[PDB]
Amino acid sequence: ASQVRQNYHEDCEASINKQINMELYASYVYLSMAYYFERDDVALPGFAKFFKESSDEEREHAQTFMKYQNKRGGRIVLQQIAAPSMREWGTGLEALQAALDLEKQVNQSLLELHSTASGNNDPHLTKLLEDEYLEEQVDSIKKIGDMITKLKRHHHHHEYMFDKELN
Amino acid sequence: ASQVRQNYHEDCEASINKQINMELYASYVYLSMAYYFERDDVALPGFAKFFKESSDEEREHAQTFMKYQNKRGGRIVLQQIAAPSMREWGTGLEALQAALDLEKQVNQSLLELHSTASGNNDPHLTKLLEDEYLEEQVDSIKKIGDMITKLKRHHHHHEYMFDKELN
Amino acid sequence: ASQVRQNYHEDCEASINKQINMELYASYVYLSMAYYFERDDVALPGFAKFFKESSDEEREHAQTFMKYQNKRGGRIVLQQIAAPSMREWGTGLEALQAALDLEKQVNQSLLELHSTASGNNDPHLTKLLEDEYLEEQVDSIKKIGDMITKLKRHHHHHEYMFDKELN
Amino acid sequence: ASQVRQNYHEDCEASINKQINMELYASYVYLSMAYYFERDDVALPGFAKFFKESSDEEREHAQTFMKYQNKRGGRIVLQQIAAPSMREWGTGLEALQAALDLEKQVNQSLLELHSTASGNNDPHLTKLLEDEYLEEQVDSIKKIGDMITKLKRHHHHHEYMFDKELN
Amino acid sequence: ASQVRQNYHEDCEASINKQINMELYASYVYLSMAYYFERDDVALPGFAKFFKESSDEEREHAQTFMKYQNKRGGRIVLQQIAAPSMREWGTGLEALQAALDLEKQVNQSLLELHSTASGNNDPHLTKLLEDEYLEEQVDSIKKIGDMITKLKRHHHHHEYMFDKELN
Amino acid sequence: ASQVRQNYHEDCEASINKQINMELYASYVYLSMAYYFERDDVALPGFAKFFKESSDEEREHAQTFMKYQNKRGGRIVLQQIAAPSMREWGTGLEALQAALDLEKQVNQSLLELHSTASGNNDPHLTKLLEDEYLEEQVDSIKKIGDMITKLKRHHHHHEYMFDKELN
Ligand SMILES: [Fe+3]
Ligand SMILES: [Fe+3]
Ligand SMILES: [Fe+3]
Ligand SMILES: [Fe+3]
Ligand SMILES: [Fe+3]
Ligand SMILES: [Fe+3]
Ligand code: NI
Ligand code: NI
Ligand code: NI
Ligand code: NI
Ligand code: NI
Repeated sequence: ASQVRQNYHEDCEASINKQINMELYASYVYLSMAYYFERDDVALPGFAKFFKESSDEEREHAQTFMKYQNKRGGRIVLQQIAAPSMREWGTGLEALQAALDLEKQVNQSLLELHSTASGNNDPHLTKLLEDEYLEEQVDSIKKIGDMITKLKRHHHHHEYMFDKELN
Repeated sequence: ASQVRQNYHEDCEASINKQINMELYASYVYLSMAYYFERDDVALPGFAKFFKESSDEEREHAQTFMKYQNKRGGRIVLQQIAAPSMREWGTGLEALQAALDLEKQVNQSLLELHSTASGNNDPHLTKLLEDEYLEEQVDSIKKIGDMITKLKRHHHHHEYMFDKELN
Repeated sequence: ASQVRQNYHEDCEASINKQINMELYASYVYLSMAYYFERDDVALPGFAKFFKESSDEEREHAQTFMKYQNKRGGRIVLQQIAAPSMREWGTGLEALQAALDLEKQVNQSLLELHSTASGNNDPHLTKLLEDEYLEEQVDSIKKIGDMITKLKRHHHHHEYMFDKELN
Repeated sequence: ASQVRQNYHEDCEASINKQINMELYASYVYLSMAYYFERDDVALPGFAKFFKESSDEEREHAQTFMKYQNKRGGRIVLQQIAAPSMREWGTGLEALQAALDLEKQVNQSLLELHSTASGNNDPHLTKLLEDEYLEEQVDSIKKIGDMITKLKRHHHHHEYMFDKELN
Repeated sequence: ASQVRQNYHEDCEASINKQINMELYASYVYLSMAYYFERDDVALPGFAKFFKESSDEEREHAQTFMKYQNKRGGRIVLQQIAAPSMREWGTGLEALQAALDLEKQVNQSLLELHSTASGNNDPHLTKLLEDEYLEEQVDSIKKIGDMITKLKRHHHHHEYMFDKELN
Repeated sequence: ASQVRQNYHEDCEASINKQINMELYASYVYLSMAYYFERDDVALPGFAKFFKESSDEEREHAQTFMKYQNKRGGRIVLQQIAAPSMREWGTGLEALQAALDLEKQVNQSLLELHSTASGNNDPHLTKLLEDEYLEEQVDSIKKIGDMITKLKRHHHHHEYMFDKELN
């Protein structure tokens, strides 16, 4: 097949492609939140900046996978990008909680993919998953947990303040 | 309705969401091309750079329409980003010609959107389109226009030289 | 008539004079709000500074219409500038809702002046309105919208904190 | 009344409000003059700049009195600003001659305001009038008088050259 | 036709070619004027510089339309440029008065070109005319009108001094 | 006649006017070639830039003859400037061969104008031609000669590579 392919189980190839789809999806969800917090009846510019940056991050995570698909000799197969789970994410706190669930869903995929790599004996791919994904994931789950706990005090005045620290 | 809405027809609100979806789809297609030209058996960096920047432009375009939705009081309704036409894009000349076609398609939409805004008497929305999309569209079409003319000379040696000046 | 006059219908020359008055009127309201929020039983330097900038901007928007009148061969007719009806504006939130209302009035007049310009096939005047008035108006309307949503969060303690991040 | 008021007779307070209104009227006259001298059938940029500056001067003198009213514990009451006498100011020499009489008019009211101030033994407010208003007024009257004798000389050629160093 | 053409009615295309030819004719007239004012029996370097600049201005306006014709997919067809009316332009005031009528002439054709553009629903080409041609034209007509009234005053001494600050 | 005129035969004054036309004609050909090589079905920015510089240079060579006419006491007579016969110039190689032919025409006229100058014992005019025209002409002719020999090497692929080293 490919002149570069060496020790790349087609099960791993297919899991990178499905994982490329998910980072684009999470990129799309954070892009909804980012601009939801810029509506004139929401106006939380800190939550908007926080989710814009995550939307760009997740789109970079998908591109690192695409670069990797080629490095190892696989063929990128892009599926559809599902519409985000909501249109209106509610308060900042509700927004963060969907992100916390969404971050952990990506973690359970990334940990399943690492299990696929470890089983087909791919150390290059376990190296990629640990150094460029599993670390960032556990870090961004922790950052949000801190945020969620800080934002739980009901109050709208308390949220406008915590917003000022995200800017 | 929202506090800020004035002279903003609901037909226009709905076209701007249609347009956000086309812009994001166009960004998806140029991301497909971009990394298709980074495959080991394609190996054209100059082309891959061009479609990477095109895919950022289109993503930048769709965000300016989302800022616009919120600017006017409209409400972003995000839909599914369909998967690209193809997964393999051919020679650079075939991808260029595919880019020219998608650029002229998006231009039809932007000109259709303009007539919808003239019809409803939204001069703020026609000024958005004239100053930020129709100029970028016509310019981009002519740039792709020239590139197809320089790249039609057969040879793959001509493609590799031309590639080295996109780079 | 005028050596420079060309394609300038008299119903546009008169809408520009009425508009120069209206801009001078809005300038006068923001001036009254500006020093109202500097009284010692009010003491809101962020609101005061905001409405001070807005008086200045609404004055310069009047002087741009006067430069334009002279530029086309028109003849400026200045009339009396009304005092605001109610100079006791209340809280910063009640003053902003009056700002939003007034900012939407001026937009309405500026849009009519444009429909007057388009019906007389004056592409110079429709361009003056699109660039220098309709854009600032929708922006100002959206920025005030955000402020009101933020400010209604009730408490004077919220207004004080909101005021400090307006300075 | 107020918690800052001390030795601020209400006849003083009333005749600051009156003076605010006069200063804004003068700002209006000079602004009328300023843009008159930019008519294409007048075309003296020196006088235009001169009166455009006096318009700013006088609007600032109004705000200094508005600041003073709050600083003392009186309440600002703004009034309708009258439209200027003319909206066609004639030659440059006539316009100066009008301005001289308006600056002599504003001087008379500032001396009356001072008389009211002393009779009521308000040394704070006579210092304000002497340092901020009465002294601008005499050099302003002397500057305008110097210009009038410089310009007396008939000729449009001599007004064109005077206008060159006013610029 | 072309591979870039989209929404470019051929009546627009024809009346850009016509306009190219008009702009080059104006470049020629002002160039005639420019070097006339350097005859040793005329000797006004201010007017020479002024029209020598307008000659450059207008030649650039031609090339912007030639660029526009290629950008849109029409074909440039150049025509013989007519010789100027005079080759002896008289006094400075007469030359301005000729220029005013030529700039008013070029304005009439640009508005017609705009009318053709809108009737055909080409928003790309009306934006071009408004941002690049119609607005240069009004200040140009206003600049030339200001000069004419400044120069009306008989005297060769007064033309010699006007000429000094045109330089 | 003229206060400055001295040793300027009328048959030289007329050859200079005919030459000012011819230079304006050559300027017009290079302008047409310049934007011809910018059409999207041609796409040669090196040739376009070359012939753009050559239009500009042939225009300034016209303005130097006009300065000279005035310098000697002559009287500029401007006539119509012909359009090129064929604006579809073909390949860059066919356009250059037409450039060489035209550049040799102007040399021929410039040499005749010199023989006219020498026969009338006008050492000023023969010096103007030797320094400012005959030198640039032989240089331009030789530079184009080199280009043609290089360009005829047939292939469009050679022309594209040649064009890039002309930019
Ligand atoms: Fe991720
Ligand atoms: Fe786009
Ligand atoms: Fe305004
Ligand atoms: Fe004053
Ligand atoms: Fe022009
Ligand atoms: Fe030449
Ligand atoms: Ni608090
Ligand atoms: Ni509480
Ligand atoms: Ni005299
Ligand atoms: Ni004199
Ligand atoms: Ni070969």
